[PDB]
Amino acid sequence: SKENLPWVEKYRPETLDEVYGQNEVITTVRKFVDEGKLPHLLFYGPPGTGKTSTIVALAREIYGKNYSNMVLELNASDDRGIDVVRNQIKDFASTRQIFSKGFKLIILDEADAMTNAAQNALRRVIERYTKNTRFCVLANYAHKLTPALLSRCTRFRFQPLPQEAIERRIANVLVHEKLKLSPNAEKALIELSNGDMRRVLNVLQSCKATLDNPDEDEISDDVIYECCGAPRPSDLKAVLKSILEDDWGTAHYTLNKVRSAKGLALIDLIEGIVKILEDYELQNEETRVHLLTKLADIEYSISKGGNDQIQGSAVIGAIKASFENET
Amino acid sequence: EQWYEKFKPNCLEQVAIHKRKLKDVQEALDAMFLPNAKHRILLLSGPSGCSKSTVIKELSKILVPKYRQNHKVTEFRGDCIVNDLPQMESFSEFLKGARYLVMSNLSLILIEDLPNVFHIDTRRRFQQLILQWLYSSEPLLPPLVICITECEIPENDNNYRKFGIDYTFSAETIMNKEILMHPRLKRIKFNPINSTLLKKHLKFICVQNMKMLKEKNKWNKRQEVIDYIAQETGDIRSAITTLQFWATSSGSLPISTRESTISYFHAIGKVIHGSHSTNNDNEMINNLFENSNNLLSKEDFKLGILENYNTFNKGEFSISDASSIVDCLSECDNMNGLPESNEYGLREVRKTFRNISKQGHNHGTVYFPREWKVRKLQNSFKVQAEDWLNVSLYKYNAVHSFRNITLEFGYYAPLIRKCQSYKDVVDRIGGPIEA
Amino acid sequence: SLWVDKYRPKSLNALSHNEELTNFLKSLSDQPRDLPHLLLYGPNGTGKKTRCMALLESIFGPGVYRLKIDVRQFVTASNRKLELNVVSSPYHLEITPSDMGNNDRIVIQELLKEVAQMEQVDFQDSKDGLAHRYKCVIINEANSLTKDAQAALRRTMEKYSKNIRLIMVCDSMSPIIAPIKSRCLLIRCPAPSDSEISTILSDVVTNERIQLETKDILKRIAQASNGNLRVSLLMLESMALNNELALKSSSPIIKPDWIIVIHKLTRKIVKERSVNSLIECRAVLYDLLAHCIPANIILKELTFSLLDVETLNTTNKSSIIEYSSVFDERLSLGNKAIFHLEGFIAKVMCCLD
Amino acid sequence: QQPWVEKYRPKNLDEVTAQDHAVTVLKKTLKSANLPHMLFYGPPGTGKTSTILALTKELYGPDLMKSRILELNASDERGISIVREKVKNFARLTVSKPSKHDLENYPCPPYKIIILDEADSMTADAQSALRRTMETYSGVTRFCLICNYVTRIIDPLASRCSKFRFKALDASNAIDRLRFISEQENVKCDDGVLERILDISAGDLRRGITLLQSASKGAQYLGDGKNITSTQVEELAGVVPHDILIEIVEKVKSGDFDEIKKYVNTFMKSGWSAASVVNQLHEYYITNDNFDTNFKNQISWLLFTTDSRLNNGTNEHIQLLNLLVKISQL
Amino acid sequence: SLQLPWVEKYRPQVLSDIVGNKETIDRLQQIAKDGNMPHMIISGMPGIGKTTSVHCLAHELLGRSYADGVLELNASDDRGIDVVRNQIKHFAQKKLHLPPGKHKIVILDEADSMTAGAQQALRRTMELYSNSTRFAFACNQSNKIIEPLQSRCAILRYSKLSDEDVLKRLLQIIKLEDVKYTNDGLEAIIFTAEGDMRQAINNLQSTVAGHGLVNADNVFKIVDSPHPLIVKKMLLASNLEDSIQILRTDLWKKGYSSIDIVTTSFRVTKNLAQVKESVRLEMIKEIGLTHMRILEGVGTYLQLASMLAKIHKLNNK
DNA sequence: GATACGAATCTTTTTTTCCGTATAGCCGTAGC
DNA sequence: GCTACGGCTATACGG
DNA sequence: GATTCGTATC
Ligand SMILES: Nc1ncnc2c1ncn2[C@@H]1O[C@H](COP(=O)(O)OP(=O)(O)OP(O)(O)=S)[C@@H](O)[C@H]1O
Ligand SMILES: Nc1ncnc2c1ncn2[C@@H]1O[C@H](COP(=O)(O)OP(=O)(O)OP(O)(O)=S)[C@@H](O)[C@H]1O
Ligand SMILES: Nc1ncnc2c1ncn2[C@@H]1O[C@H](COP(=O)(O)OP(=O)(O)OP(O)(O)=S)[C@@H](O)[C@H]1O
Ligand SMILES: Nc1ncnc2c1ncn2[C@@H]1O[C@H](COP(=O)(O)OP(=O)(O)OP(O)(O)=S)[C@@H](O)[C@H]1O
Ligand SMILES: Nc1ncnc2c1ncn2[C@@H]1O[C@H](COP(=O)(O)OP(=O)(O)O)[C@@H](O)[C@H]1O
Ligand SMILES: [Mg+2]
Ligand SMILES: [Mg+2]
Ligand SMILES: [Mg+2]
Ligand SMILES: [Mg+2]
Repeated sequence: SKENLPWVEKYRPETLDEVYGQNEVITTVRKFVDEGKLPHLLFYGPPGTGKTSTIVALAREIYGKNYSNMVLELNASDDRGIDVVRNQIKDFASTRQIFSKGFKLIILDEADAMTNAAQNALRRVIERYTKNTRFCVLANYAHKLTPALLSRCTRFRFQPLPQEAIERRIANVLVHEKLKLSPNAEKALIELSNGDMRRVLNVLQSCKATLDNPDEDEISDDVIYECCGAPRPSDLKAVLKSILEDDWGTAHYTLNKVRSAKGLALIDLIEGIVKILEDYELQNEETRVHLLTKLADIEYSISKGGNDQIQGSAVIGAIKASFENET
Repeated sequence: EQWYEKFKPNCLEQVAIHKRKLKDVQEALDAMFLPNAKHRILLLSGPSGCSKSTVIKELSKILVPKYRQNHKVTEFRGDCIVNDLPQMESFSEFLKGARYLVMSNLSLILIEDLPNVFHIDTRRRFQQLILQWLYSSEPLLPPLVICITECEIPENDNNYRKFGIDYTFSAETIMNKEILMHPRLKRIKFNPINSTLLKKHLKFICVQNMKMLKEKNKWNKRQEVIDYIAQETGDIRSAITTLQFWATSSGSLPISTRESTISYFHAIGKVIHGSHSTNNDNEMINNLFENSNNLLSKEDFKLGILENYNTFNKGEFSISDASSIVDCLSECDNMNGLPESNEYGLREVRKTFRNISKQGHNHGTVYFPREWKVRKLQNSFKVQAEDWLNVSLYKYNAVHSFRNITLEFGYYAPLIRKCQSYKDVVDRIGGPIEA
Repeated sequence: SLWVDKYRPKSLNALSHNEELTNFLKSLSDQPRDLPHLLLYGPNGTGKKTRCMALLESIFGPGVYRLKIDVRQFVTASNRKLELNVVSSPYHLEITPSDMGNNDRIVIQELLKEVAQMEQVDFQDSKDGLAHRYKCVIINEANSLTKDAQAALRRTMEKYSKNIRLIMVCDSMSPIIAPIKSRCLLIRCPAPSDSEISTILSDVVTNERIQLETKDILKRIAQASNGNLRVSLLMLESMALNNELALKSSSPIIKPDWIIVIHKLTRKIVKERSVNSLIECRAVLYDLLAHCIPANIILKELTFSLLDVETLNTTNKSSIIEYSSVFDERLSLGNKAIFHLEGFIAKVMCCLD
Repeated sequence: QQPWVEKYRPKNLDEVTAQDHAVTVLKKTLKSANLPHMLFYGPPGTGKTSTILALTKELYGPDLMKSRILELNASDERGISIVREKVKNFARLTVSKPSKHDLENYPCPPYKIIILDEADSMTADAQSALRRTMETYSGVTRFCLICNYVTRIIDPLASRCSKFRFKALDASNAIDRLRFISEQENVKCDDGVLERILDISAGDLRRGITLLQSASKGAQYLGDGKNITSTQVEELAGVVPHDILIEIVEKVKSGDFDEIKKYVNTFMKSGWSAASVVNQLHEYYITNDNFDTNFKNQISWLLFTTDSRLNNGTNEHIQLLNLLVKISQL
Repeated sequence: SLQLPWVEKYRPQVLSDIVGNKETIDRLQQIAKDGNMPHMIISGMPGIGKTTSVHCLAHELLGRSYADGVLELNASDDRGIDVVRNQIKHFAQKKLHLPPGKHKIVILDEADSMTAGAQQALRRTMELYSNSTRFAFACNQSNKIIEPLQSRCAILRYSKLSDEDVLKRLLQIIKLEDVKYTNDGLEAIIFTAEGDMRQAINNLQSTVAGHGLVNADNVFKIVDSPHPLIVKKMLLASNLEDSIQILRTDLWKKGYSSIDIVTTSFRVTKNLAQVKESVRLEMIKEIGLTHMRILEGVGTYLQLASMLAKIHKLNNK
């Protein structure tokens, strides 16, 4: 049953010991549970950091087998308007807990999509029934939450997943799936992860599917780049060298050849050249200003479509003109 | 009790109202008590605490026992919920029993507690019940006085269906133009109480509390607090409440009164010419956005800025400044109504008008945008074009798109039909083009 | 009727202004079973709709011109009766979703989907047929679809291609999204040359005797029409009835009133460059907009009238065209047109001074 | 019978060409049962819809497809209420029993697929109301999002969906597929043709197939039994002839505003598309060796700005005249 | 498992325990001892003691009559035009024998979220029954209460709580709970509180639960510095290479969303000092263009880097 | 007699929730 | 004893 | 907030 599941759902943590990356938040909520006093919590962070996996495992730890009747989980998939807050949440908080586990837990996942009237009405339900119920708010954007609701919640920030946590989870996934990964492939996966475990699992599943034989074969960096369609670390450097050193015809030929070699898009090359030029020791302070401003407009225009060759030539010309300032 | 309830006026000389305003209210009311008065309803409109009903009651006290064919008012109570009556029918049964308050039972009916007008159907019922009173065929009807307090409805009802009643609680958004431009309706707009009357009445209240004022060693600093309250607020009730709160206090708590909302033309003038209270444009703009975001977000304000920025010096400033203002407004129009768009457009307009501002500039008069006139003329053009299209469909079987109509059918087609008739529409669609 | 509709080619063999286009249309109509979705683009008044109707007459036979108007009714999210005229024929349908505004998505999602779901089985005919099996829907003014009616069509005309085919008429197919243009065969319709317009006007003045003094008066109308056959045929009738059916070499060419007003505005802008002149220009622009004239055309004609002034140097014109492009882009991505239409004029007077 | 774009639609996953990095992964899910949530994004006419339609058929069969597939496109309403009710109830539905024929012929995975094509047109709230719908019922319902602009899909939804980029179909990876269609339809073309078609159709096989069909419909209408040349293909694709483009660049080289304005006025009457003449000028100016680095650097940005303005739905005449005037002063 | 959070466990029960706003609390004490409470509107930023002041005033003013003399209505309860017309009207009409100078109290918490019709009916409700019951509105933004309602009330504005009242209350809670601290840890707690008592108590509770000793390291490893103060530092940088460094290290790799950074930058710019108005409006324009780009789908680091580059370009010129 | 003050004028064209009325279904009761 | 119809009431919808 | 007309008062 669990083997016919996507890897992002099959490897969901079930206990607090399987949530990696967030050590300070876990070592705080565990002591909160051990003392038995759980305040109103607010979980904030980028997508795929482990907020829902943390709160569900925490509720399972507190309530054990009584998670079904003791936890009310409302998310963006359910209506959470003013009437829902005034009726369902309020009668869940007001009624007794059949003397099971002391206090109730209401998990408001994706509360950033909640209307301001509901978040304002929930303020006098959070601080009135706090003796028998506790609220946990999961959000990715804190600007959509009312300041009072932020005030009555203990804020815990979920940082992007560090490289060590990604490696520790990848090791468990490889052990479970009997897969082999080269160190360079792991490096490529971590740099492309951008602090997201869901992307790591989705790319690993596609890499395993890409292998002709899942066992006795190792997933190299070439397999990962072919599966996810990202430029190799050498193609970006070659394109940048052609733009910065070669003339306008050779650079145009080199960009097109590199893109047609593996069907590379322009947006990933733009992001790679931006990341490579970020650690460049510019000495004019106008080369950076022109580069960032021109590349951002090219990136925005790509998001709305248009002619691809014109955009590639625009990238080449923007880099060449911005580097004219430096010398 | 409260000082605004215990120190209430006993006669008309104690009411904080202007002499001319009192004279116009008095003569109008006296005229409405005649057998066949030309005016049937007296609509008093103005801000809160402007003695709108505090003058009507004490005028009725001397008017009703003068024309009563052998003393007080009959006020509508909206909160009354009787057993067998629909809520929307509560005002109808009040107006149907109030019309019997005529000779030997005479009473001035005052409607200050208006029915629920934020619900559309009962607002329409209120309008058509007032129209049924203005157009009533009764030979004799009691004088009707309706007091409406002009207050801005705060930001609520996050639906985009905000109507006029969802923005400003005024007589324009409660009544319709048929009621507001009726021969038998008289409107007397009320103004906020001036500083002189407020000072005089707050000093009368102080000399009526002199003992308690002196005992709490607050009798020599009374002049400054009365002056500050008179300068800060134009509400008599708020002024007396603040004076009572300051007098009954025994500490250094600061004097704080209620907050008033600016007008649309007031906000336009603040954006263009600046404010005299502060010379810091950032602070003024921030307070204007904080207290009046319901008006600085409506597109008609950004249209009013474009319509009235030429009144800075009667149109005698540099063309570069005007070009910068209109270019900034056009760029703000492309920001999809973000909060950063208005805060940039108003700031740029104020910055442009600050540097070119010199002493002795004879400014002009601002006006409301004419965009609504253009939008109604567009609908008239649409109606006439569709008339052209449907009358040109059966006589001569032909289909033509409205885009082609607005380019070649309305100048050429009348020029052909009227020229064929000079020997079936024949006039230019949407009227002639001028200038 | 007017001479534009009376002298309208009702068949593919009556077309006489483009022959490399008529042959391509005949090639398309030779085997109508596999006719793809067509997108006719070109200047206004070239005869794109006439060619679409002629192609439909070649495919489904005569009778496609027997048009009747069936008034439809639609309801949006908040209950509101929105009406759209549907000019229909026993073999084709004509709809103008732009006439109903931003709510053309509901028209595309209901009317077009209901038409594309009906198989048009008729009597048996379950195998195939050159006519009466698939249906032709003409979407006039495809440019004014608001980027959401164009999204509801991508799958509508792709999944139901067996029982419906679409021929949309448009000019300047920039606001048409790439997926819509990908599913369609692009048909370019060039404007008639001045000789061809003169020949058509000669045929019109031959069938109806207007007593032509010289063949040059028909050429002047063609040069003043700027490639617009409908406009040229309208001015022909105008100078015909306004001169008692007798065209002289001294007969003035009658131009639309809004064009004259735009030229007057251009001369006012060139002469007076001040704030009060800008306010008068705003009044003129408001009067022009009150006649339901689109703002993009106002800007285009104002720019191309300002570029015709002989007293302006090249540096002034190169700035006028740049401001025109910038404010056209602003107008495309905007809500109210008066801001951009006033900003362009203000920048023009700030540059010419 | 039918248009060639619909007649040659890939029925199975082996007919989808030039996209192996995703089809190879999808074919492995036929033997397994661990299909993830998928996000198909790429240029128009790359085979995103055909791939999912072939995968659905190969997974279920025409009989189980009607019960195990829910497809929602931009042609139907997909608001907050639709997402929170219809999609949620279909995800909550129980997997129907496969028939004996279905279980003996097709793999019949123990889940259903919700295909949300044209997902870029959905609002940010309807996409937000989908996250827990996909997460909670992932063991019983799979999701497939198809879009052209991946930026219009919110980051929380893109994280939960496996990203499959469909590469642009150029003359190097779609030439065999175009030659197959030419051979089955008995289309005679010169050498060089079927590559010019794929060069004009930048990354789109649907437009190239339609272009070849239109060329054939004229080739068999002429009735001379001659091969189709690249000149006819360029003529019926909207490509400006090289003589007109050379006249444009010669008028630009002189730099006189009035003659360029008159030529643009007489050029806009011919009905040429601005996005095509701008693209051709890009190839003429960037690849030419008679221009210096500064001129190419400036004109690259000029062409980029012109293309960006044209993509927003602006007047082609004004943008083209401004572009040619800017090049004339470079 | 029955231990209350320190926010509710140490909620003041008397007016003398409410720190901050000394003059207003003293005036509330005079009202409590005298009895003649007027209609009042209490406004201020959340978590400064507005609700715990009205409730304590009602308690100290009624006592044994608090059960039948106080009607508390808030946003969590339905407060439409019908509740005002029936429940509030019946409570006002109720005759209760209270001591001399004592009146019934209607505590309408979160009055800023009430509908316009209910507020308009409240005008008649207070006008008819001002001699028996008094209304105590508590809100966060006082302009949301209509001006006719504010005219009948005495506005009491609660200012931000200073760093000394917060320290006093924190020390009282520490002495009551017997937790270990040092001076820099309490200073960091106050700094992260930003004038908030509820947030300061929550942060102290979290630090004690996590580690036990309240020092700067343990406070700052579980509580974060206020991101408006980091956005202000990033936007006020002299040269671009460290403003980019701040945006990357303290805002991007820390987990803050791009839309959050853009929205915070606008509010920071609206209150930024020592910057010219021409500079400020151009910064607002660039932040708005970046906000449009984020809202249209492009939420990337490059769009924020370009915004900072444009801000630095406009700053140096 | 100078001046501060004051009044008049400068104005209107998708989504969610709430308040009161509409309406069909079920029970009470008269009656044939 | 049974049935039909009017009055009371719960619920979806209009603006 | 700006202009214009009209008072009331010191
Ligand atoms: N710290 C972690 N350790 C192990 N797996 C993790 C971790 N964080 C995320 N994952 C995986 O990523 C999946 C998605 O993470 P969730 O916790 O469900 O969502 P989230 O991280 O809260 O992000 P959002 O805000 O809901 S989009 C989980 O089911 C896990 O498989
Ligand atoms: N000298 C005074 N002149 C006028 N009103 C006075 C005076 N002294 C006390 N008051 C009181 O101030 C209040 C003013 O009431 P009004 O202004 O007539 O009512 P209103 O104009 O409708 O205000 P709203 O809109 O109802 S809040 C009344 O309660 C008066 O009793
Ligand atoms: N790799 C491919 N192999 C064969 N035919 C293809 C391929 N890619 C696209 N096509 C053809 O392109 C046409 C349209 O393909 P679709 O996949 O339906 O369109 P699309 O990729 O969804 O583009 P949209 O709908 O604008 S997002 C059909 O005729 C397909 O046969
Ligand atoms: N001056 C204060 N002295 C002591 N504790 C305070 C003080 N102000 C707030 N608190 C604490 O803040 C918490 C609740 O404060 P509240 O008064 O409910 O917040 P608030 O000021 O009403 O803001 P809102 O708008 O209601 S969210 C309790 O834990 C109180 O102990
Ligand atoms: N080949 C032609 N011969 C004669 N008249 C033509 C021809 N093509 C077009 N016209 C005339 O042009 C007029 C308008 O053309 P229209 O179909 O509106 O062009 P478009 O579709 O580009 O707007 C028609 O009334 C028709 O009489
Ligand atoms: Mg989650
Ligand atoms: Mg009153
Ligand atoms: Mg598709
Ligand atoms: Mg509170």
